Amino acid sequence: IDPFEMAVKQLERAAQYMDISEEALEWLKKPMRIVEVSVPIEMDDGSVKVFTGFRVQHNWARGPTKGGIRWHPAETLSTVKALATWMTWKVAVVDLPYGGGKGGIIVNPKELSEREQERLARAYIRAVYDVIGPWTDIPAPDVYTNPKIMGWMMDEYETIMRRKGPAFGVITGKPLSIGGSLGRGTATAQGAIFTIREAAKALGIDLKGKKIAVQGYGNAGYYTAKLAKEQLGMTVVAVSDSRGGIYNPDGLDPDEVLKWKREHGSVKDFPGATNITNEELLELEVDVLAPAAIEEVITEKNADNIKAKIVAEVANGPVTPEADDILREKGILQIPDFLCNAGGVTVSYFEWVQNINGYYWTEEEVREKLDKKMTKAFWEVYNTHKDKNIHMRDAAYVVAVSRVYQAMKDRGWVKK
Ligand SMILES: N[C@@H](CCC(=O)O)C(=O)O
Repeated sequence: IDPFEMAVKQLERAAQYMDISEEALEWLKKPMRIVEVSVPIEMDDGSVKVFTGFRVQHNWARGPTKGGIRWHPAETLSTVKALATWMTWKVAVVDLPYGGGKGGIIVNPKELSEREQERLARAYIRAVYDVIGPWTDIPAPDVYTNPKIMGWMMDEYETIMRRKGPAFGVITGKPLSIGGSLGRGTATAQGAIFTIREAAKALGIDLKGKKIAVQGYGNAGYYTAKLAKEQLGMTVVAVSDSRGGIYNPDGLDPDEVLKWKREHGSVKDFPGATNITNEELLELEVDVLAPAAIEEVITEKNADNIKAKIVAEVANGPVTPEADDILREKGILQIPDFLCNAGGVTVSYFEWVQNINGYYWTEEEVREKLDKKMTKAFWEVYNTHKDKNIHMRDAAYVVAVSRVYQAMKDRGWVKK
């Protein structure tokens, strides 16, 4: 099972639901540019090691491509291509003037020192400089990359560019000291919370006082639970990590659970709470369930047991298509993954706008703009869901691919 083949299959199953020409589909099934480079760095012991780096630009009909950089030992070209393809639809569904992009280096950064990490970031920029830029390709943080590496990459790009333009805007997720944007740390969770609120409004539910269960307690899951409790007024009854789950009918305080996890490395054995595991955690009687962890967690094995009225897929592809079916005929509103967690890329777009313009916004302005963007995206996807009587993930694919196809036709790339 190849990641890129899965992405192409999903695109074809989507195209089954819309009027798109075969030449446009063939165009969309292939990345428009793939760059594979050697990334040589000098190790701390004095030797030179060469790493493999990627930069895939799937499509740029709608504007400059956008996508993060992953530093993973299991990184492959096919994974980067699939993620760039998904980034295209992610920026299209939330209506950004972006295409799809993705980069990566096959490296285990946990065994690299800080100096070696900086050398790796600078060497990656020196290798891929010719295909990136503020108006060509804007990288961002991803798995095992963080704002510190983003700042190193921006500095190297500015050094090569000789400060002839907005070098701050070449890469997003930067520290606030150098062109960073406010509200970027809790972007994904804020977008997920906005989508959950709109979904509840669509379903006729006032979320104040009902239960939410969150799986995965990284930055996405923890902030999802926290913002749910404050903004949506819901009760957080269950959380879990890479070890096990903790459940409390009376409600868990996300700050205390985060303190527990930091102190002991796991959320397990939290005071006044029943210790459980992920598999039985997935089926608590809650109004909202937010899987925010590893992929492929809801499957036909346990899809029928799911009892959440709203499922918000913060993670990337937590739900299999079959589970999508059973969840649909069960009567449950699923927020598609690349619509639910599109808040991060939206706030990255806001950061890029601030960098390009040279004028920086406040927390309130970023928050309000993100609210409007995410509300509009959710409502367009839901209206397509109603009108075409398709699954809501298929509606998200219809919206995104329709936008990209229109942009491609407008440029004259495809004549039909
Ligand atoms: N990668 C995150 C969610 C997606 C994102 O951060 O964009 C996770 O697996 O929890």
